[PDB]
Amino acid sequence: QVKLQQSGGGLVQPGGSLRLSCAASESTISINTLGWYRQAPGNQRELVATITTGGTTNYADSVKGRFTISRDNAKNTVYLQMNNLEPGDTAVYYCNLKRRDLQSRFGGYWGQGT
Amino acid sequence: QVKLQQSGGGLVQPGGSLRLSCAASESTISINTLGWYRQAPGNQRELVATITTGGTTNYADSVKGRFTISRDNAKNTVYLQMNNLEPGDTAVYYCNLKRRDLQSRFGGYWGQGTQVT
Amino acid sequence: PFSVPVLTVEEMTNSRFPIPLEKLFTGPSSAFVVQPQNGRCTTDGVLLGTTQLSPVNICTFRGDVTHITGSRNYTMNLASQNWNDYDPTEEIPAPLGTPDFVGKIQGVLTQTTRTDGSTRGHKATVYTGSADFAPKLGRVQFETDTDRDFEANQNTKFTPVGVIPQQWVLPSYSGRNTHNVHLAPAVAPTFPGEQLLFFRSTMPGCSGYPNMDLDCLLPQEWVQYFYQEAAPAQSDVALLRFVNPDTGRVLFECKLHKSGYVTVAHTGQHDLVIPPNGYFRFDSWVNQFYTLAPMG
Amino acid sequence: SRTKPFSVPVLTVEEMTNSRFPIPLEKLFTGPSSAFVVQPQNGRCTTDGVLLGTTQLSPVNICTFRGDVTHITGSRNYTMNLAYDPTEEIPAPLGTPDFVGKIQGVLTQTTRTDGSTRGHKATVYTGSADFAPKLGRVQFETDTDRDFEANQNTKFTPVGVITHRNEPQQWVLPSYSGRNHNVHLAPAVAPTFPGEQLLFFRSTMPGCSGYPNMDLDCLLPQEWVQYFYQEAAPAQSDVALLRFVNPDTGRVLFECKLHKSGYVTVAHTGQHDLVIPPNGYFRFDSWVNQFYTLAPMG
Repeated sequence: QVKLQQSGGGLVQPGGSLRLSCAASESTISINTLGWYRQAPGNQRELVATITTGGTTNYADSVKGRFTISRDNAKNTVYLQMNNLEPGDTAVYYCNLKRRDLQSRFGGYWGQGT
Repeated sequence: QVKLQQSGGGLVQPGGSLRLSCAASESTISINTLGWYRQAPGNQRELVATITTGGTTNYADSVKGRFTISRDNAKNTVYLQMNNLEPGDTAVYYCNLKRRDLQSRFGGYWGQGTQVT
Repeated sequence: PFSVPVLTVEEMTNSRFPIPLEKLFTGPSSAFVVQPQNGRCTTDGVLLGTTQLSPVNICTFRGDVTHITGSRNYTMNLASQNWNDYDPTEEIPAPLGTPDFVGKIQGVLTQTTRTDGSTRGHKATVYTGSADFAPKLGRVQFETDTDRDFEANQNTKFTPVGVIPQQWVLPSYSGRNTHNVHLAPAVAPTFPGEQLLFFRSTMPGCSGYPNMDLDCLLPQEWVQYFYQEAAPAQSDVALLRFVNPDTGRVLFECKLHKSGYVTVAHTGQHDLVIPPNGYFRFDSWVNQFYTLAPMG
Repeated sequence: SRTKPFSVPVLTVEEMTNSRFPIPLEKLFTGPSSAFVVQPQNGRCTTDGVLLGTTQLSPVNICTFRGDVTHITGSRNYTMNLAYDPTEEIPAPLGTPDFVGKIQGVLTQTTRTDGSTRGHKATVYTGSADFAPKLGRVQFETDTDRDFEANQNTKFTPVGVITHRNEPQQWVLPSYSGRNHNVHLAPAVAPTFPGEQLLFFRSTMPGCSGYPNMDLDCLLPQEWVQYFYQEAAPAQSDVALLRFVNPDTGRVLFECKLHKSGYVTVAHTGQHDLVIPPNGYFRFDSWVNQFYTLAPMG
């Protein structure tokens, strides 16, 4: 029903910067929540940053201040700018879309991961 | 969901009699209508007899008096006794079940036709 | 293949009254006969009793009215939900959607005149235990607050609201004269240590202190789903699991019998404490002598 | 991965429910829609099972109300506080009436301490200045001044509606926040194919007084909404060709266009009430392109 495409990952060393991009493909563009989560070695998934169609953003206390989420509703594309990346940020980063369908009970749709 | 098995076909000559039987198989026996239809070569399929679990019978005007439908609820089996058979009765006779499910809208459940000559 | 719809308890509708479901209950049922005629359907999609598919057309009444002079009462001759006649030759206990319990149902009687569009609405009640409650014969009686307004040869609807009742007692569908016919069979646990699983709602009350608990054997959505999918029962029991979608953890398991009722492994009355997002999930077909794990 | 096939429930018109009021559907209607704005917020769902506007799954909780009620002194009116996060990106609470008019019904209250029950004739005017469901409160006019207690669980069950046919206007949306705009609305609907019009699933609302306009047209049946939500089959095209078939004979009576956004169109000109067999149903056949010419039906 919904497809998600991630890009822009990689690995930097302390003091570096990166930018993640996620493009969504829906048959009809919906009002949704698009966000970035991350999973670390032997550690469960945790929130990085989420943004809504209206513009409401929620950041995780760990990345508050350094990371910035942005959205384009016309392209249904979300961006995550990560500045001052430090060794505590090495993980696999997933993009997520959540809309008003059945899949919402099970967490929505997910991307590949970087 | 529902299975139907018929028996009793063959050939008679005008003025003869025969008897068809149809046994139904359901996971839970329902309140239904069991019946017989027939289709002649190059002809449309038509009704010959029906009977419900309560006992209400319906006959086609051509077979009234000659044909008799009977039912057994405990065995879930319908019988058709055809007497005084006509050359115009040569056809494929199908057994039919109709209960209160979706399939009923598409004509109910059918068994494998039985040739009557 | 067989399956149940992915829906929480509070998202489904009671099949014996047009109201949302509220909780799950379980208790002994030896002290009463459980034989409801609404919300009955086999797993392969075969409606039983007086059960139909519309979730809004339960306990409703349609037809034409005639005035009982000297009173505020009216007598309605029934029409089917398609506005056709009710045919009592139908091998059903009563017109589909008929109330299947004894009690006083309050609601509104609305009428419209075709020629000019005049419309009227009035407070009405129907007593299912009354001598003049004979739906199988095509006639019911209504207690109204008017003696002048409702006209003849005019379509009239009764929409229910609540009660002012013996939940497990069936009405006399043709009156105090005959017995009821073509009833869906009564259900009971045939396995040791098991109880019935009721989908429980609280009926609205408009007067008095009525007992508002109403339990159904299947949610109306389950009835619609079974009717649509028409999946044949491959066993006597279908193993369901109540699952929390957030964690995936199984709360309990229950047995969906092919005739159309659910059982759990419990002893004593208990209102089940469940997560709000939980749903029933079909897993496999198991035999009748399958021992469920105890239910918390 | 492999696509899940698309399907429509096998149900006749009279077996389904209207998705804008808790009543059964009665007929199929077709007529030009350029003179008015068709923007219902109930019965809105895409073909792959995504609810829009104020559309939910329960067909009983349409135009219903629940909460606690406070008496407006000097009147028979009462104010209900709705049980609600205003932050959800929806136009109004799910199940809110999506038309302007006066809805009659019953207000029933229960007293917890002992189990007392109460019921009274109530009415709600959705076009009223005191109708603010998005803000969490609505107004009912009843027939009592003292009966409903404070902060007791109260339920409004709708029944019907109360110059001839000047009310209710079904194509005029209420102001969910008041008189001083609506948000997150489902898109308006119009046929973008020449010679095509909308096919409405039409019911007759119960009337309780006067000469009301009792026609209520919805774009999708509630059963279709529930089915689309359950199956969640992806739309392989912008429009899906549905054919109205007779189950006994197999004869096709007409075909229509089911758009992925959630509405139906037919090839006709003028107002017309479709004459159909009582056992007819909609059957899905294929996904057709944007240039598909519908065979017109009289």
